[PDB]
Amino acid sequence: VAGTLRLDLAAYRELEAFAQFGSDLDKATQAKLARGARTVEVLKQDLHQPIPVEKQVLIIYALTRGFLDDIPVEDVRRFEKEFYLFLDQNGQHLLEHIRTTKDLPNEDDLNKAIEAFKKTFVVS
Amino acid sequence: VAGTLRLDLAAYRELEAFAQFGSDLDKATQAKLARGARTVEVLKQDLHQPIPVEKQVLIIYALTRGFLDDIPVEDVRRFEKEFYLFLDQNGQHLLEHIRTTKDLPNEDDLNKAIEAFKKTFVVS
Amino acid sequence: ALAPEIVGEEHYQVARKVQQTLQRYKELQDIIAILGMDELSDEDKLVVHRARRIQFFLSQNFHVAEQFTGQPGSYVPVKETVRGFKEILEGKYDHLPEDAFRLVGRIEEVVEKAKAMGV
Amino acid sequence: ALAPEIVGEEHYQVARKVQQTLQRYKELQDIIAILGMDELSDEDKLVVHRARRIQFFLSQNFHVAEQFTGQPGSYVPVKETVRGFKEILEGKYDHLPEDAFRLVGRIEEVVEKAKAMGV
Amino acid sequence: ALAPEIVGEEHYQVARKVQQTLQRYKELQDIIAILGMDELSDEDKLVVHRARRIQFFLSQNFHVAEQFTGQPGSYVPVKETVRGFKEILEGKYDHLPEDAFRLVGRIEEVVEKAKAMG
Amino acid sequence: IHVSVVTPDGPVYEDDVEMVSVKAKSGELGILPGHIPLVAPLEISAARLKKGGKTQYIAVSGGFLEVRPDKVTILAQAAERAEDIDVLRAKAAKERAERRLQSQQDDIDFKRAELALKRAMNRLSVAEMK
Amino acid sequence: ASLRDIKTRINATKKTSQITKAMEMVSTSKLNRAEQNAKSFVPYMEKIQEVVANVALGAGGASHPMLVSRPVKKTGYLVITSDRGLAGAYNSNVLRLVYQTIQKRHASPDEYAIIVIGRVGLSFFRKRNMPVILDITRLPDQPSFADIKEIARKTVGLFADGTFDELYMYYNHYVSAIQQEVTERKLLPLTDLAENKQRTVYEFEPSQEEILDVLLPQYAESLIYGA
Ligand SMILES: Nc1ncnc2c1ncn2[C@@H]1O[C@H](COP(=O)(O)OP(=O)(O)OP(=O)(O)O)[C@@H](O)[C@H]1O
Repeated sequence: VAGTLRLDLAAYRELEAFAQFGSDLDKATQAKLARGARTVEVLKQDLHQPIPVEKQVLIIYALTRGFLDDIPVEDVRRFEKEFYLFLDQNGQHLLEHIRTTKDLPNEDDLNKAIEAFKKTFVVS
Repeated sequence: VAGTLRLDLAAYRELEAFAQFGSDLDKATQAKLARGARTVEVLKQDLHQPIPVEKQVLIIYALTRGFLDDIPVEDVRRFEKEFYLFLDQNGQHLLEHIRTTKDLPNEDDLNKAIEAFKKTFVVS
Repeated sequence: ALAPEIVGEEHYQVARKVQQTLQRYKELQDIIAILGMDELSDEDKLVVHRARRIQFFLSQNFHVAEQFTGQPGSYVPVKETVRGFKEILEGKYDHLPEDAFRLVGRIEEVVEKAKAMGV
Repeated sequence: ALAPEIVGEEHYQVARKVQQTLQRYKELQDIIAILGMDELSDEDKLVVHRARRIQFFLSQNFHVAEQFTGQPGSYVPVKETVRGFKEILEGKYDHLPEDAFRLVGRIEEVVEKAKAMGV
Repeated sequence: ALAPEIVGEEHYQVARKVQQTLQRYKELQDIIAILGMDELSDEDKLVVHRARRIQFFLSQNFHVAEQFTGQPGSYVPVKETVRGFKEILEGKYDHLPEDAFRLVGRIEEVVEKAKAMG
Repeated sequence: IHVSVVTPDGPVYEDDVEMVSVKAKSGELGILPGHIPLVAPLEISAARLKKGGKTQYIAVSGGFLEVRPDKVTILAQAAERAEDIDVLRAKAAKERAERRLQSQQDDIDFKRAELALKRAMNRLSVAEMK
Repeated sequence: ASLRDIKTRINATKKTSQITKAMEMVSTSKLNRAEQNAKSFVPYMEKIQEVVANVALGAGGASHPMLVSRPVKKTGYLVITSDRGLAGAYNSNVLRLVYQTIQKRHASPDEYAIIVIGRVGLSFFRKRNMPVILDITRLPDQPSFADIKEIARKTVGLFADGTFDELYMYYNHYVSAIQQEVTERKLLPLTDLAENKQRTVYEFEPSQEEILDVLLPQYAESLIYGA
């Protein structure tokens, strides 16, 4: 899920430094800037709030597969909170499979669960 | 000859910042800038190819008297090489005179010789 | 060993052109940061746009770096390198996205990555 | 001691927001020093506009300094200063001149000083 | 040493005014280079005209420079220097040619060279 | 009488001539050397001038003419002298406006295409009449 | 410490200073050329003022859509900005004045329409999704009448068709080389047209109605060009 995250984030930092020097931006640059901002918002974390890797992988997967492309940057923290709360009830078998086999579940189930959570998720 | 070369090279160095615009007086942003670019091309040299002092004087003379103002800048380095071989065929009395007396030849004689070569030279 | 009689005149010319384009790009990095990209001349915009492509294409995916990259890695001959760099300098690939030139190998991989990106 | 459970959630949030705005203003300084305000984006214009006022409001008139300036000086409580900074951050005083925020406390004194100056 | 307690009030005033005019001429260089000698107000043209005279009159022919030019050279007293610079500042010799003020030491040699020229 | 033509980009001048011959929607129009002042708009045409012995003819577009026993003026949007025919460009302009009429709502609409053709044909033809 | 940093910083600042100096000299030359063009334009505007005032004044003025006040339901705004930044508050002053005037006079978007000259104004207006009608960008540094004749004529035709009832225009006025101030002017209708130097006796060779019909669009276009 996250082999390329560090390189992509460094490239996004360089691109944000450079493209700050002009407003006439391309579609690809706009998409990369949006993705980088969302990733930076995702990586924030509070104090003394450990998170299991079986949930870290799920949230990073949801981020990197484009399911976060429409949430405003100010709502990502609450989105993650609600997602963990929803995973604590629905999709518990996903967590069991990840914890047991240390591998991603079937990608169809991931998409179904993420869409089901997004339908009940409401923008503030 | 070399006295005028110092002036033109200094002026081109002085007015380097204006090379981007080209939106001012012919003298200020066209005449000096074009001449300076020619000078930089002539001063270039290859490996292990010393030039006799008699041939150095003439090529600098051609630049400083405005005989290279029509040749494109990209074509200057080729103009120099062919000019040297032309001198070995027709400018023998010119090359000899500088060697024997260490003084510039009569300008009328060398003006025709320089002008005659420009006729046989093909612009790249 | 970087001499015309050792590597070839075309190789020497390509190397020198790449070096001078990158040197020219390095000088604009200071004025750009506080004068914006627009205030440059049209030709300098072009040299910046091509130098970005050169700089991003100079990277390569290593076989050893599989752990850090997730990609198998590639091996490319000198002829392919020089031909690709000559084409990039001549501007045959100015339309391709900037991000598509990094960690690729050959220009065939560059264009395939650009196509997979949707261009 | 600046922890959410030691000072309270409102205090913690206000302090963090103030520090964030001041950090952004500190970042903008190099560009400000050359090109001035005239090249900044709309958001950064507001950031500077509020950071100046926050920075000035951070000052105070001490009792001891009365021998230097003749101003009596003031003593402000934690709740009052937190409320004032929250009001400034919400944008309730963007119409006042920046000189009104200097060397006063309790925010009502800022309003009174602006009125005395003729706003 | 350039203080009224040493050289005198007249000397100090002359020196200060000369330096001010020279600084103004130095400032006008950019507009002169851009728009030429024209496109100048009355005071601009007058100050340039006087400053060129002052700058050329600052030149002097040395005794040593005879090996280069053949001119005998001169020893100009400070009184004569101050009087001549004050007279030039007043505009008395505004009609003389520029090159008449070059390399001729004392003031009367300026008008002598001007008369020799015409 | 003295005749002057003024254009926003710059005046185009002429010396005193005997008579001025102009065409207008009023019909057959011709000024007097000491004429009573009046105003008369002009179409895309040429203004015919006649000095003693030598005559001159100047193109005009968007003209507004004012007369006075001393001065005669043409408030011209565009005015070109006899030697400034520029026939080859006007010849291309005739074609340039030709297709625009036959093109439905072209890049430059009929509000100029209609005027361009009558402008181009005059610039092509009505000049050099000396 | 950070000796290399300081040296690189110094070099970058020196190059920036040189570039800005060159830009200043170029701006000075182009300003001189612009002043020359304005001096060229002045006499045509003088004669047009005289003719327009002489024709309009008197009992012959009568009524005309470009001459008399129509009932006001809409309002057109023509704003002129630059295409390149680094000009200071040259665009900010105009945009802020226009924004405040709109916010005071009108509340609904249907009450007004905007015509924008300049690349800067486009972004400013479409950032807030304000109404926009037509635009022209990337004019020559020394524009001529042919560059804006089409847009001026189109705006006049829009006024004539009744697309909007009154037209306003905002631009910076060059009072001096140091100070430039924004101004607001009303184009159509030609209200408060002051008196001429003297009342005329120009005989209306065609119908004076046709005189007005020809004259008024040219007058508006000339005013736009001068602004
Ligand atoms: N061939 C020409 N003959 C006369 N004047 C010309 C010619 N070409 C350009 N001009 C001048 O150039 C200016 C602009 O021309 P104008 O606005 O009248 O449109 P135009 O030349 O008909 O346009 P188009 O480019 O569509 O042919 C005017 O001052 C006009 O006199």
